[PDB]
Parts: sequence; C-alpha cells; structure tokens
Amino acid sequence: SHMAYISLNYHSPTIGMHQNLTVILPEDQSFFNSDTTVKPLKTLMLLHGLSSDETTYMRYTSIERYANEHKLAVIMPNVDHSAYANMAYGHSYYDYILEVYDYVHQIFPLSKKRDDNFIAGHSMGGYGTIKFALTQGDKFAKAVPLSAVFEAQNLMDLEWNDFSKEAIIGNLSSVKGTEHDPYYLLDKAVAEDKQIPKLLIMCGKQDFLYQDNLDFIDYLSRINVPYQFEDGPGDHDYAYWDQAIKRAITWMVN
Amino acid sequence: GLVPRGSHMAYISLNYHSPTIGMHQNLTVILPEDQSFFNSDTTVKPLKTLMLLHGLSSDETTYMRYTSIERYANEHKLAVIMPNVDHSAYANMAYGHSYYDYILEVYDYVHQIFPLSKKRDDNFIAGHSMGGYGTIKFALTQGDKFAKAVPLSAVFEAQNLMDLEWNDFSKEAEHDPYYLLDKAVAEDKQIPKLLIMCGKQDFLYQDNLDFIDYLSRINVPYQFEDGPGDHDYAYWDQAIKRAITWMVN
Ligand SMILES: [Mg+2]
Ligand SMILES: [Mg+2]
Ligand SMILES: [Mg+2]
Repeated sequence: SHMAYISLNYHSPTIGMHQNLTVILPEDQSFFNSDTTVKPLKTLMLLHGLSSDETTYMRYTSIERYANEHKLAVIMPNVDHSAYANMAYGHSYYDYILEVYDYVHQIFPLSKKRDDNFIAGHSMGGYGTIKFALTQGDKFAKAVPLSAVFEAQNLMDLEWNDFSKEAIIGNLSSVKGTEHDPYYLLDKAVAEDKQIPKLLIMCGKQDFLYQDNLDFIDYLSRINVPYQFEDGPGDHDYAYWDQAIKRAITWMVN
Repeated sequence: GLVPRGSHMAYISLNYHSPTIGMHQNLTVILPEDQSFFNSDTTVKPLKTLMLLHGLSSDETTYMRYTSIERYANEHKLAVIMPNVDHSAYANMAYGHSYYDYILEVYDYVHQIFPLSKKRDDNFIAGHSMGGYGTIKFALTQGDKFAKAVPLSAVFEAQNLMDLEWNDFSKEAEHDPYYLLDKAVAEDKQIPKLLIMCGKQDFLYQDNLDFIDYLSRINVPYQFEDGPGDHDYAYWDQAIKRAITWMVN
C-alpha cells in the first residue's frame, strides 16, 4: 500500500482567487497500466476549522497513514475565513467546497458514486459537514461531524479574523431559522424527504462544544434521524481529532 | 458551478512511489484549468501534454524557478510534466537499466490519473543537456508516442554522469544517439518532428552542428535554431518559450 501526496495551487472561479488543496491518492495498479481503465477510488472530503489550513491535518495527525491502510483518497481544501460570511451568494463556502468536489472528481480517478463518497470535519468544518449532509445528501453516503458547531451562538466563540468576525457579528441576527442554521436545515431535509447520509458524530467530553453536541443529538433522536455518537476524554484539539479521524476512517470504509 | 474565465494553471507537486525503481520520486505538473474540469455535467477535454526532462544539475523544481515556463504554458494551454531525473536518481536508473522504464512509467501514470490526451499528435517531449540526450533517445525509440521532440543544448554521451564525487567502486561501475538514429532510419521507424536548439557560445554547439549535419546526410527532417546563448537557464528560458509556441502550432 502506497500513497501519492499531492499539493495543488489553482485559481478558484468561485472565490475568485488562488486556493491550495492537499490530495492524498492511493496508488492502484490500474494507474500504471495504460491498457486498463482506472479503478475509481473511495473519497473523503475533509474540512478543517478556523485555526488550520490545507496542511494542518497532515502535520498534526497521522491521517495519511490511516488513509493508506484503508485505500481512501482524501481531499483537504484550504478554507479562508472570508468564505463563510464575507462573500456574495454563489461565491461562498458552500459553493467553494462543491467546486473543489467537482474539480477533483473531474481531474483525478475518484469515484463519483454516492456510496464511495464521504465528508467529515471539525469545529467550523463540522458545521460544514452537517450543512453538506443536509443539503447534498444525494452526494455523500456518510458524514462525520467532529466537535462540530451546531448553533448560532457558538459562532461568536470562535477564532475569526477581524473582517470575518465583523460579518459574523453583523449577520448573527439573521442566522436562526435560515439555511445557515443546522437545525433549520435538519427540519427542511426531513420535510423534503431528502436522503440524509449515515451520521457518525464525535466530540470529546472536555470540549467547550460538548453540551451543544449533546443537545443536537438529542434533537436528532426526537425527530427520528439515525446516527451514531461516540464520545470519550478529549478536548478541542488535534490530539483528539487524530484519534477521532482514525476511528472515522475505519467506520467510513467498512 | 462556476468555471474559469480566461487562462489559469494549476501548479501541482506530486510525490509517489515508483514501481519501476522501488523508490519515492517527485514530479511537478502544471495543468491548465480547462472549463470542462469544473463542470460536472460534461466530459473532460484531454489536454496537449509536454514531457520535459531537466539536466543533471537540476531537479523537478528548477524549470519552475529559473524560467517562466509556466507563463508560456498558460498562454498556450499546455500541460507540462517535469519528473525528477536528478543526478543520484539518474545514476540508479542508468545502473539498473531502468531509465526508459521510469520515464515511460511517469508518462503512463500521469495520463492515467490526469486529463491528458493520449493521442500522439497531442504529446511532445523536450529537455536540455542530459535531458536533451534523453529527448533524442525517446524520439528515436518511442517515436510512435510523441509527435514532436525538442532537444535543447543536448549532450551526445552520458559522461556528465561521472561529474559527482563517486567512490572508486561507483566510478568503476544502443545508448548512442547515432546508433539509435541509424537503427530508426534503417528500420523505417516513426521519428517525431524535430526542433533542435543550441546557443552559439555553448561548449556543445559543435556537437549539435555535427548531429544536424548527420541528420541532413541521413535524410531525417528537422529544424535547427541557434543564436547567442550558453549552457544555462538564461538560454533555456528563451528556448523553451520558443519551443512551446512551436509545439502547439
Ligand atoms: Mg482548527
Ligand atoms: Mg473552528
Ligand atoms: Mg546534464
């Protein structure tokens, strides 16, 4: 089992500026044989939080080692703070992550089947994960929010830069009951009979978001949305996300 | 889903384990951002592709740093593949007789995993110094794979291999362009269109004049472009600009 480690710098049409991506691509024998078709890989979209970039999971966890064991391609895009609340509709975080998805599935040998595509992330990346699970449920078979932001008030506790923080403060009164509120997205997804990915939700018991995580899964239980929840000792850091992403990858592929 | 306006390149660094040499190797790939790559509802448009071979004083980043090749390739919507063929890697490939195998492996791998045209008319090869020697060898033994070949300031023997502080054991431890040329002409093999370049102050200028004289006598067509320049990236920057324009037109 071998992996190709890829760094990609490209101009993003959605954001309108350059963005970096990390891609780890398992080596498959079909990729070296010019006479056979490529065998498409299972693929995880992995979303970092506000103190990270496209290199942090590589540096602060052993994710590549876990992915190599399970022959899992992983896509780690850079996410700028301004993507979440400073951009116009159509040019925001949501659109950008879907652009990354489309681009890497066009240019790399990644499966396009729902059963072969997963999404995961922590903190604001866990907010991203649950938003994509509830709006792009036909795209991802499984979703793993880690130490996730589920509530509007959580947003004021985070490490936003100055320009993004000003947009967060200025639009806070507009989050609840909109497409930016995970609870609203959840209620809507059920109503439109949308596919919801299988959910594995994880949080450490010392995390400042732990109780809001319990509140979210309690609501899931009350509206009969299936999920698995795993907790244990751990805080809001990569010592926990290293352990959690190892467990998540095993769960995803099996 | 939004698609690029105008011409942009993706800059890609790839590290992969090579089945051929059983070692990890770096590649640089510059890949045009074609609109089809951002539209999930269309088939990808395969791109014209250059395999570019650096010399023994370089690595897979040197062309990026010491020329403006990416700017030239962006203008002409050309994908460029720059494998590491550095001095230690080449020494291992030459000893194990795996150099052809490695470059062919790189070719096959990038055409499998990236949206690169597999048609001969869309595939080119180029390189300078020992990479020009390599370009000539691939032109004469793999003429069916490349429509065009551009040797820059080529050497015609692998003596530069010895220009490292090898120990005596390593020093002591069909690769002739002219033999390969005779063979290709005798057997009526396909030879790519040839653009041969060398600067007039290069120590290798006379060796290149000797080679094109032999191509004339043996009736192999070519274009030869020369001018002021020495054996350096000031020359290769200008030469690869010209080569890329020639390749894609
Ligand atoms: Mg973070
Ligand atoms: Mg965060
Ligand atoms: Mg050389």
